[PDB]
Amino acid sequence: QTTSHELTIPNDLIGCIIGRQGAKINEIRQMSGAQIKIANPVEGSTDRQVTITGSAASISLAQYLINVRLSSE
DNA sequence: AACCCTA
Ligand SMILES: Nc1ccnc(=O)[nH]1
Repeated sequence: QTTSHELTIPNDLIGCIIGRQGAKINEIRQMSGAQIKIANPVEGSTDRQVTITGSAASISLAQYLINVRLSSE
């Protein structure tokens, strides 16, 4: 199985997901095995597009890990 | 109050 899930995260919350030097998001990539793409900043947008791609288990785990981070902030 | 990776 290989599909993509799309979400949108406000600009002020994406730093918590990424972490300093991208350490947090890199960890989420490594643990989940999912391909994760956070869009470049868009000056006329309040949020960032995030795409999670991979197996059903990988996408689910990536989403779980993202929610853990969001639930702190 | 807001970490900037991968690609
Ligand atoms: N208020 C919100 C917090 C986290 N994620 C959202 O999409 N919205």
